[PDB]
Amino acid sequence: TTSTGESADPVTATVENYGGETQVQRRHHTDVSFILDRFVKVTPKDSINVLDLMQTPSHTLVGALLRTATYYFADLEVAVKHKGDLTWVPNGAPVAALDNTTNPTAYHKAPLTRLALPYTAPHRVLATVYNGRPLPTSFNYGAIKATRVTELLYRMKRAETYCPRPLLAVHPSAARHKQKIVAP
Amino acid sequence: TTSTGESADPVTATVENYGGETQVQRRHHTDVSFILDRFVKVTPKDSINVLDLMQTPSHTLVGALLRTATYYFADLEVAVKHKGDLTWVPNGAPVAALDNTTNPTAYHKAPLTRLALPYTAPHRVLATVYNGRPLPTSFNYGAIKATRVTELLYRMKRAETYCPRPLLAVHPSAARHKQKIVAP
Amino acid sequence: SGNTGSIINNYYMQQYQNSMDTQLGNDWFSKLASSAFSGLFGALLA
Amino acid sequence: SGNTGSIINNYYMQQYQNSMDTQLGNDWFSKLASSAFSGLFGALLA
Amino acid sequence: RILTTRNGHTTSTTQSSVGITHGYATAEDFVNGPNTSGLETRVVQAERFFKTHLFDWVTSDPFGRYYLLELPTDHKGVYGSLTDSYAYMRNGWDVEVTAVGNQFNGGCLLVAMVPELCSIEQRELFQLTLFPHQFINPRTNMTAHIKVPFVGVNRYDQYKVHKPWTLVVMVVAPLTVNTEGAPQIKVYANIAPTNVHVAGEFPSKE
Amino acid sequence: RILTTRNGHTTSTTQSSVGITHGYATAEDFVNGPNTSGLETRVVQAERFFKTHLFDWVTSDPFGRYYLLELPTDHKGVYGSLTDSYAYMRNGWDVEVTAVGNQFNGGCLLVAMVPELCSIEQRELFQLTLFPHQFINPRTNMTAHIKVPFVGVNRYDQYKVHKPWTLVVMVVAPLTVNTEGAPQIKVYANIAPTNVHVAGEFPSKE
Amino acid sequence: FTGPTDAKARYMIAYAPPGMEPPKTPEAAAHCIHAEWDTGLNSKFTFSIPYLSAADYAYTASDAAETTNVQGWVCLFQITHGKAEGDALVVLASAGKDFELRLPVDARQ
Repeated sequence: TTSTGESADPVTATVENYGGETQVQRRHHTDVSFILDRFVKVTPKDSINVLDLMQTPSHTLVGALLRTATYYFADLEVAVKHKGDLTWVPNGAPVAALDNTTNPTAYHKAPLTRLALPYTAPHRVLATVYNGRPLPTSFNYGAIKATRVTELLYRMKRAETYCPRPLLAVHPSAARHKQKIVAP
Repeated sequence: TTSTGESADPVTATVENYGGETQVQRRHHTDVSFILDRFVKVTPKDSINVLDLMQTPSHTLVGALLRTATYYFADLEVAVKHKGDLTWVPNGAPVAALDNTTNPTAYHKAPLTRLALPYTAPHRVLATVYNGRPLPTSFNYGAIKATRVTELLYRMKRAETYCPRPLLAVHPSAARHKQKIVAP
Repeated sequence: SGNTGSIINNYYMQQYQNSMDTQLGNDWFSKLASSAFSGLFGALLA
Repeated sequence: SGNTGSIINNYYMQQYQNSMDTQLGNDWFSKLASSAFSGLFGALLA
Repeated sequence: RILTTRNGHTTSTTQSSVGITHGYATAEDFVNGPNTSGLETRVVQAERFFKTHLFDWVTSDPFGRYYLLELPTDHKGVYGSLTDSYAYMRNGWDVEVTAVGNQFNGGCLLVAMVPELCSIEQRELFQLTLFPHQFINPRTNMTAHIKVPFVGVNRYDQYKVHKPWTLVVMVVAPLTVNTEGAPQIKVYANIAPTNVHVAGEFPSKE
Repeated sequence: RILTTRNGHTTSTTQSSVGITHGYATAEDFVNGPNTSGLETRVVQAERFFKTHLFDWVTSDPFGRYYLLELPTDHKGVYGSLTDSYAYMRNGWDVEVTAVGNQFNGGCLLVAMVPELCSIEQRELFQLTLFPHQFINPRTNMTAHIKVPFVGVNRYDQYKVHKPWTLVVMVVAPLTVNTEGAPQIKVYANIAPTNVHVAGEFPSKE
Repeated sequence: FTGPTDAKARYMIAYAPPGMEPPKTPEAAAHCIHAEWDTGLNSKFTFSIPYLSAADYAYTASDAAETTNVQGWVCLFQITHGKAEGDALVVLASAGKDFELRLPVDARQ
């Protein structure tokens, strides 16, 4: 199958050329909303933690797949293990607000506490990369405060991605990347 | 009832020959899916435990009845008693993955933790005996890790078996095998 | 099919609780055992 | 749409569990990948 | 009881025969899978008999004497070359075993096609009838004949690292000549592949 | 002028092409004859290209430089093995020859499929156009393509003692670089059998 | 193919399935599954590498105990070139129609 490469129009040749037969595909596991819905760990800070999806490590499955889209939208679910009373604050609210029990506050109930949070940012859709290294302060879901927070998790809901970006793998030194695979 | 034994065709004579009458049978308790659905104990390892059905002892009811089929399929339910956070990983994923909370992780909730796991192997159906003593690394449901795991259980769901194999009983020294039976 | 005692519908979708089967394109042994020959091979007397 | 296993209706109104979308006035890439040219550009022989 | 078996251009004829035993299924499962992208092909010329020696069955052999034969084996015909020209294959086996004494010999043999045979225990032989089989009883038949499909955890298998089937022949009763029988009986096998399919041509050696 | 030729799973593509030349007939004659008793069979997997070098065409070559290539030749693929496994064969040839300079080279070549070629006389080359042919003129085409059926005094031939076809490539005009062309041009061939049929299996070496 | 309009080349891509060493010469590879194309008006060629394996799925990662690749090799050859010395061929890769990917996992990386 020959064509003009400079066209950039996608050209997918198939096995039927030399006499194969194309099989059936089931792509559920690569679906954006499916693959990004799960918890990923973020190293917390003792008291105040601004909820931000860019704090996830870049090499994690949720971190990497997030960063491959310039423009992303989703709700948020958090799972927190903390002491005291976990207080949440909406986007753009003053830091002095986190001390008010009137704001949403989850009294400590062991082992941990799970919340579901709406998309609170003013911008129609958020961004992983911004041209203006820093990202604007308006990108965040708000912050949470507690006497101390031991663990923090993010789970995206209804994820939507736009304008894909490079996704890199580990570069082997030898001809292949050889890892020890689970075996009995 | 005489026939040619060399035929290997099944021949079942009945009591009506000498004048009996065949009775009614209810076989529910020997049904494959029914008999194999229950928990069986497996001696764990302190931290990483690869989920494998061949780790069950061969003399246990679930272990023995499993090993009588060359080719078996089923889902899996696990019941684990552990310290810390139990982290599960799908088949064929690197061992370095078990340290990520993004992967399914069950926070410690006493007394124990029960999960339901899908059949994750690439092969259409797994095998109890493989011709190639070792069994290929691709036979497993994945692994689980925790700070320490005290107990581990396997429960098969939707079990399906193929190509039966020998099932052996205990060989008595005397004319019978005499055990002490529960009595008041 | 297996050992299950719930007379009410499972709370989670069939797609989650279990792995979804696919198709392509006691089966053998019961069809084998049902063909067993119960008869007498020779003539009957009395 | 995402990973959800409940075969029963969510206990909380759709208005709470999620943020409500609004309107104004795989979309692009699937419509792009569906236009891929699978053919042969030149004449076929045998 | 005359039976004529034709595979390809080759045949076999047996005047004393108990019939055929179809293992595990009457006909092959789906050949064309999602894993080969439809690049598989059927090789017609590969289906035909080939003969091999098993052992010599003598009075000294007690109960439990067994002979493993793993399939496929070293094959110098067309079927052998395929294994070197294609990285993925599948096929069913049509197996026939022949032990000829005269009708005055005694003892019996049990032949079976055992999938995934690794180190079967001595006691496990008493249950060996679970697999497809036929008895060779010199009182009656000189021939055992078995047909079995392709089994495995994969739809196509690589016969270099995996042998799915193992032909096993066990002595259930020891031989007895009784002065009118053959002093010993030699056991041969006549085997043909069935429903061979291949994929994935290798390069050559040059 | 784009042309794509597919034989088996192999293909070839040429952006500068003058088309195909069908020698002596458009399609094969009767395959099934009285002489084989209907035991002939068609081999599908044998039909596909194979590549070979011819020579290097340089300015020093005068008119009359010719290169014989007899068909079939030594073949290490499936088509080669057939010749050793079957005592009678037939097939047609689909021949393609490729000489790539740039369009600033000059001179011309004449490729032809000559049946029964034995010691053609020097003067006889002026009439060589009688056989199927195409000119390779670097001014225009880099490729010559010819299709010819099976010819012979027998309906099946034994390729050990007889080679029916001979590919011949002759220089009608000598090469000229003119400083903008390739200094020399290498000539390759891409050839596939067609309509192969075989009969009469040999025994093996074992 | 990036080269100038006066340079012409002809290439071969081929798929070497696992179980045997991959081919070191185009004549050796010609027995595999392969395609062949040359330069011209169209500058771009697209070749689909089949999914061919025993098991219906294949691991993405490469296990450390795997000495030789399980999925085999692909080989790219240069049949010949007119005046093409020092001319570049850029290559690209993208999913096919039937490409399917499943079982998410966080491997670090």
